[PDB]
Amino acid sequence: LSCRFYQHKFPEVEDVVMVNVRSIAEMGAYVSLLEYNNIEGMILLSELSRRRIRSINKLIRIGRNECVVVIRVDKEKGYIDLSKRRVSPEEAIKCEDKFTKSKTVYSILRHVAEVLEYTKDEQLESLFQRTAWVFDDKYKRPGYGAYDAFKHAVSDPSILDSLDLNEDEREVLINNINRRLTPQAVKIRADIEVACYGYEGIDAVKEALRAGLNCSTENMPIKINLIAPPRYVMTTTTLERTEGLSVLSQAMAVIKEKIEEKRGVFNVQMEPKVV
Amino acid sequence: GSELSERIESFVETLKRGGGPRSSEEMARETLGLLRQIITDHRWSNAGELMELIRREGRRMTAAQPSETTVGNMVRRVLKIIREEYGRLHGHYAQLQSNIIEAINELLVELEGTMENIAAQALEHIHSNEVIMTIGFSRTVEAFLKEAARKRKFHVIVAECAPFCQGHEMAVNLSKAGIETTVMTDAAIFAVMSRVNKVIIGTKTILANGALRAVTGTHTLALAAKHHSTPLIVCAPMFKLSPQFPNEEDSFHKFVAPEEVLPFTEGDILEKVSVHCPVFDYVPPELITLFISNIGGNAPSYIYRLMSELYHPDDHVL
Amino acid sequence: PPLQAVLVADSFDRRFFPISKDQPRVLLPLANVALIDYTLEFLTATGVQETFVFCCWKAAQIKEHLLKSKWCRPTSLNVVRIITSELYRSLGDVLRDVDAKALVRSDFLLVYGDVISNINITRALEEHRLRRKLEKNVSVMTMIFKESSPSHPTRCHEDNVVVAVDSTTNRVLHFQKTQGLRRFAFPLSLFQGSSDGVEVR
Amino acid sequence: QVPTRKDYGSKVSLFSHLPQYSRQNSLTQFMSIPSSVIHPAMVRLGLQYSQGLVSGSNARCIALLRALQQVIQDYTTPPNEELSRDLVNKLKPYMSFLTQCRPLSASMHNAIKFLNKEITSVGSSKREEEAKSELRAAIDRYVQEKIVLAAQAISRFAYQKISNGDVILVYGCSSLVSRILQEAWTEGRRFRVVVVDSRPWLEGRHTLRSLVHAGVPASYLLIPAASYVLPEVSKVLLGAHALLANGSVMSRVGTAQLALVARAHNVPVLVCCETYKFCERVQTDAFVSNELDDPDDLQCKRGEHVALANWQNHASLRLLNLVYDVTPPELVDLVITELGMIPCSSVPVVLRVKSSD
Amino acid sequence: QVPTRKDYGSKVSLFSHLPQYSRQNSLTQFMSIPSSVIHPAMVRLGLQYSQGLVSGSNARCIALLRALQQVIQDYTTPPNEELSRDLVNKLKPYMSFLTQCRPLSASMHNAIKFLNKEITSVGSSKREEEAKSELRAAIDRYVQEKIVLAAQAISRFAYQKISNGDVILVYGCSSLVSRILQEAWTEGRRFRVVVVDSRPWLEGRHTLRSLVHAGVPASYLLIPAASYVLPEVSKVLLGAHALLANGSVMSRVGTAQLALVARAHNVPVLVCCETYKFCERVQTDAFVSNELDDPDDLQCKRGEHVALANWQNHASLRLLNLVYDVTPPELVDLVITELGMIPCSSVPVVLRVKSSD
Amino acid sequence: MEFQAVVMAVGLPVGNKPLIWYPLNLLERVGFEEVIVVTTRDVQKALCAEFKMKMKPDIVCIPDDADMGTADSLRYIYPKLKTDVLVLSCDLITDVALHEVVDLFRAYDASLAMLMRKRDFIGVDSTGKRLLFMANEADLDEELVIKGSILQKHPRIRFHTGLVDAHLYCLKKYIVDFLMENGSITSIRSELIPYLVRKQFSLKSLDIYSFIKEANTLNLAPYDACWNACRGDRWEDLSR
Ligand SMILES: O=C(COc1ccc(Cl)cc1)N[C@H]1CC[C@H](NC(=O)COc2ccc(Cl)cc2)CC1
Repeated sequence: LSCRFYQHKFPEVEDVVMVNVRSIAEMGAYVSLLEYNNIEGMILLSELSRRRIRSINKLIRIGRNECVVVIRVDKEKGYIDLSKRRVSPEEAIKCEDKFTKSKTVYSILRHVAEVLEYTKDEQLESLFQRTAWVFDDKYKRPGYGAYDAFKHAVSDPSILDSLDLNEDEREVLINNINRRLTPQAVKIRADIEVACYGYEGIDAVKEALRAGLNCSTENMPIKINLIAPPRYVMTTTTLERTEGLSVLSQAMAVIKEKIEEKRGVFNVQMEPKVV
Repeated sequence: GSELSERIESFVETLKRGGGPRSSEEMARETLGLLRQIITDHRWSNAGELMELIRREGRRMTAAQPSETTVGNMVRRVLKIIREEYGRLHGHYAQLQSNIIEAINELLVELEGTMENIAAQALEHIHSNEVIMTIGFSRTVEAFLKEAARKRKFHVIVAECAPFCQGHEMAVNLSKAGIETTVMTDAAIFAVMSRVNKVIIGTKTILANGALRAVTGTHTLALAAKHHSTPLIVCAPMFKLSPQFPNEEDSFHKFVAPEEVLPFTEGDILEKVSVHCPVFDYVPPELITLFISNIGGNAPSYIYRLMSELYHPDDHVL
Repeated sequence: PPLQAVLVADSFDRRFFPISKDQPRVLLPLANVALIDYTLEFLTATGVQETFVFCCWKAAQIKEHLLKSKWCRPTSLNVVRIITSELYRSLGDVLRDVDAKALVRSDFLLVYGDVISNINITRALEEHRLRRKLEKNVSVMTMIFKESSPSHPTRCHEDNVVVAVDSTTNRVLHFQKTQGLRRFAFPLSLFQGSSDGVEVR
Repeated sequence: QVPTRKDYGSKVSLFSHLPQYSRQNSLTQFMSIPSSVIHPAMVRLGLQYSQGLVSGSNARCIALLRALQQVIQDYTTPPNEELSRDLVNKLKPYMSFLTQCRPLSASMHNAIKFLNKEITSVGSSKREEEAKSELRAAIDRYVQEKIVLAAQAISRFAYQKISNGDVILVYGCSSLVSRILQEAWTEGRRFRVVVVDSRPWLEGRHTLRSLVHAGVPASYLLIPAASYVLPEVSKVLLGAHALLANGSVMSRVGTAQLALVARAHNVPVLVCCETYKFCERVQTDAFVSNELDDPDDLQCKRGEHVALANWQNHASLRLLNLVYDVTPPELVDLVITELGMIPCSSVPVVLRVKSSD
Repeated sequence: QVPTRKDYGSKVSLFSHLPQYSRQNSLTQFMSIPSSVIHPAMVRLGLQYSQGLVSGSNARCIALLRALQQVIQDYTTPPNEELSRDLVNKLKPYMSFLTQCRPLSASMHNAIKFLNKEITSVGSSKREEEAKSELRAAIDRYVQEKIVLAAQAISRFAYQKISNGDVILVYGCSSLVSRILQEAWTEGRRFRVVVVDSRPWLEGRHTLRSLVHAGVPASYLLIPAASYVLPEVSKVLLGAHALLANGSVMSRVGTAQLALVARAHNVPVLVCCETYKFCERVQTDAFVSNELDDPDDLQCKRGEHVALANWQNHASLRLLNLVYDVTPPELVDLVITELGMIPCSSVPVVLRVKSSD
Repeated sequence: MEFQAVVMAVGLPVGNKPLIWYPLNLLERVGFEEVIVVTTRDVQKALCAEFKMKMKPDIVCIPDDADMGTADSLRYIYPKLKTDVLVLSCDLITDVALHEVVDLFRAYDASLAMLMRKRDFIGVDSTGKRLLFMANEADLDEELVIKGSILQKHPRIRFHTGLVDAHLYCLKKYIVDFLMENGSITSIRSELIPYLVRKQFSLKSLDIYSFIKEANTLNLAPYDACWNACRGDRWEDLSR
């Protein structure tokens, strides 16, 4: 039970596709196009590298996935010429991210069709054309548009209500999207050693703790706990950890400023790191 | 800047203290990663400045561990890649850097598939009901034997090493595949050489004249194989091939602590005794019959051409 | 958790006289290298993150010796903390200044400034950590010894050590030296406290 | 009756005819505590042979001849029987028990043959205690000359060969080579000795002790480092256990390998063998007549990674440690016997002048 | 489609991976009479290969290239398909059937590699008959130069080496050796040739015929008397069938043996090999890659006592006749190619200047 | 003959079977066609007529005196012993085959070989065979003393405290010659153990060996081990 990843059965010219090498011949390397329902392609022996290559098996690695640019395509003859020489590392990283997002969308729709028990490949292809390829044709972006629409539907399900597949198929697709692409959970923990060996030591410590807890933003409460007498643990359980680490660093800087204003030391035992 | 210098210092200290990492393939991959991290975060106008920078860093990398020549000839291969790119772009700042980056990328693709190519060409060197002799422990000859035993039935005599028995783990890893592994000591080599059909071993460093340094006790094994006229096979990848001549530079063998040979609980005789433990041994090219690498089989009278395909004679001093 | 260490760089025994009257005994060269550099290289080969060097006599000379070394560089993975005071004259005084300053956190190393070693004690550190975790902070000190012969020229008659430990959980029950003793006496309560196993080493 | 010892572990297919025992089990588990069918001195000799307490060939022959003296001293004569046939018929179960305890060295075989030739030529007109005293005096004189007079003559012939300032290489543990080195150091020669050792016996440390208590500068290396030291070595001294008919050297296992590496480093080897350790039986390899020690001796404590602990659970795993091997006669140059310095090609010829011919 | 031939007789345990067929049975018992899955020229080539009618390596390569020319002449192009890989996919069952008929020589492997490199590099803009004529002309020019121009250059390089009055020793059957001897006899050199032969092919008599029809004085001997004649022989001229990467000479079985006896009699050997019979594949023995001939070819008629008649009834009886073996590179001195006289140690080097590099 | 087995009788067959039969069965099972058994006379001088009512192959029973110890019974049979002595006792329930202690006596050429099983501190060498020290906590003024020579020649000594003495000894002829020459010894278990253990701390010397069994244990003269005699004999004497 399989299908292609996009609405086209064949890739365009100069389009970088993700393949896996299946066999080695004298004319080149027979590969399978993983995002086009495992159609057979060929990476040429002249296009495997920019350097004189003694053997095809020195850089083939049959069983390894690689990004190759299409040089020649023939829909009538069934000939697909691929090339590893033309692709750049930036284009390879772009093709890897695009193939990862398209494989995630393929796994989500495969789980949705397994929940719907659609054993026929034509009904599964109609679910593909009604869920992902419509958004890919509307946004004019194969792979990016369907994944962006699914990431928007995981937050706001009004985009999934426009699909007219079925009454239960849309709910199963929304449940699969919310179970697969909505893992918004992180915990940015940090340790800070704030104290004050002065007159009002515990009072300044409680004031610095209240000033650090007051700087906690919405949906990101910086919870302070007494892990030790001289050390404290400032945890933060929230999504968007790139912003959560910055919020924890800002709270630690505010606590250090409040400790230094009341003549007290404030050391950073641990920086903002995810748990 | 800071990250580069601390990674370089940690690499130098890890090569200075012990074997970090264990396998030589991960050491070659982290050497490629260190070299690419150096060249993407530096500034140069001419290729000779990058050549002198890589030379100055490689001098420290060979001064850290002179026995580990994998980083040295890998730095030399990267230097010849720089020389070939400057030659093909001279007859150049971002395009040259992208060419060096993709050359290092395809070199890493070549380096990842050495063992699978050696295991793929292992079938044309092993026949059924064969007596195999192997000294030491290396994953290359282990993958060689465990792929040749998928369709053939033969016997491997894994000889242990006398300073530290590294052949025992290889023997219990080969016996899980069922190749009828025979384990013995180092003193029985000639005492088994009248029945050994072919000797298949690995090495640590392939020298420039076809000679090789390897684990100790294999010069005796190669002498016994020359005495009994059995062919010798070296399953070695293409990053253990070095242009360092044997009698040219000093510090050839790596001498380690004598506690593995003579323990500290021996008594009062440890003061009036001189215990040496050379972990490496030198094998001349006349005792070698065939080298096996990922590009195929080669004579010991051909390794110079591989030098002419991988190293420049101006980079031999580093 | 990090791995702290303290280094007593002033041996308080009057033994290297009059050698230690000019430069201290931790700055003497074994083979063109002072014993401070040997002990610090052993500490970085162990895997410690921060050390605490304690030196009282000629401490300015030790400080100017080790500031130009490899371990005071900012690229060093193991930082050092030079602590200078002429008040202490004992290792117990060093450890009580450690307690008064509250430098260490948990399971810190203790070494003299003239110790030559290459042992990786991560196995012994994990053994000490599990013995503290099961028995709830009952095990406090893990002494380290090397298997040697009594006739070896390394161990002399002034520093020969005889212990009496357990065989299956290697806890020390008796510990003494042979400084002018032809006959050794061991207590009797070590057998009544542990009826499972005992071995004199 | 004496049962057969069970073969321990899985044998090598090339060593299916040679027995492979273990030291953890003993033959006396089903034997009487007052030793009746075997002599108590004989079962003491077999127990100290099987456990590895007596490993040197000269020490094995000396302890065997002492046990035979204890047998002859505790010997009685049955009625209507002669000594010269009943002693031959009774010593063969003792030698079979000794072979079952450990495969016998060739010095023990020649001692058995000499004792059988001595007790065969005992006249019927002689008395019991007179013939017993004659046999004890013959055994005493035999062990006296062919141990200490042969050792003194071999050391005297080796003293005029070792020069001053040379480097000698030894291998294994043997009393003759250590006596040669001790007498050469005490008689005036100044030299240093390189000791080469092998696993799993580690017996060379033993002779290393006799190289330290004598005051000789010694260097302790191994078998794989022998190819490293032999460019500096000028002479290789070897302790021989047996010399076959074709000139082969049956000794410890790292000898013909060491002789091949020494010939490959242009170092002439020197074996030392007494005349009673010669052989009429000849073999050309280490595969048709050899001793197999314990397969559990090969394991060692390298950290906590003993790989050969449960080696019997692996069906395709064979363990082996060879004790003896032979050398081609074109590798060994000197043989120092008490009659002088001979080549290997004349070691049957000396047999012709020592078999009453 | 095409079944596999049954292995005849009981194989050697050392040669269990290599196939052993018989000439009495063929695969075309289970094939169609109008050959559709195999070409008629290709099945004719396989039939004349399996019966032993074409035994020389150059004759096998010439007949193989003629069969491939007949394949290309009777080739058609299917719709919406390219020639450049459909010809590869159609030639692979032909080569697999050829391998099932007989294990292929290395010259056939290099011809297969050259033809695959030629039919890979054909352009898409070319027509059908134009590309077919281009491939036929390329095969004709390739076999023309790398047979007759290489043979003429090797004979010219051997003419300046053979002096007047020496004795040459040859072995086996090859057109290159006979052409060298014929051109050396007709161009002025006066010599006599010892033709050394072996069982069971007896093919060297063929070369002996081309030594009598040319007027050369010849002496027909066998391989056990080769040690007898080599004291008189000054030069050994061999015919190489394949040269591996390490300098080995894969040829008929009496080559490495004959080269060892010639080195033991101080007679330098001379192999003659064209460049297209080289190998990137390397091997060190005659066990990992070898041809097995018929096991019933070793029997003969020595009166009325044919002992190997009912050899299959004996269960503990193995019959074996090897076809090829390799030589050590330290035994062979000459390699006479059209580029000159090189040693064996540079036979991969010329491969580097013949693989478009 | 190598050994002459002597069974001691000091202050007896109180159990499910005769208490003297199990050492006699242990002797007569493996060898020992000549068995010497002494009689008891401290409690009652009539156990010889009860011991002579057995069905063994050959028993030699002799009368003894009332006020006597173990060393007095060793010195009493001195003109009738010609070989090595292998001492037994009445309360000796041993399911361990005693061939291994004879192997330890023969193989190392030991002068004394004993068997213990799981008050007395026994310090044995790290191999587990050759004993180096043994002492009870009764007749010692201090706790213990250890010389420097036994720690120089043997740097690690494993001590055991939960051991019992099975009274299975193997004596040499010159040891009982010294016992006949030195009549100050009364208890052989406290004299031949301690004096030889002190004389072993001297090269040319004597060897003392011991095996620590882990299968069963012996009995005692008092009623503390009398309850484990029947429970040990009901499950181990079926195979005997
Ligand atoms: O069993 C083994 C194990 O080898 C060893 C294992 C351990 C040790 Cl220490 C030594 C050797 N090797 C076999 C391998 C096949 C051979 N040969 C045959 O079985 C058949 O003999 C022939 C028959 C025909 C030819 Cl053409 C060649 C050999 C016998 C020995």
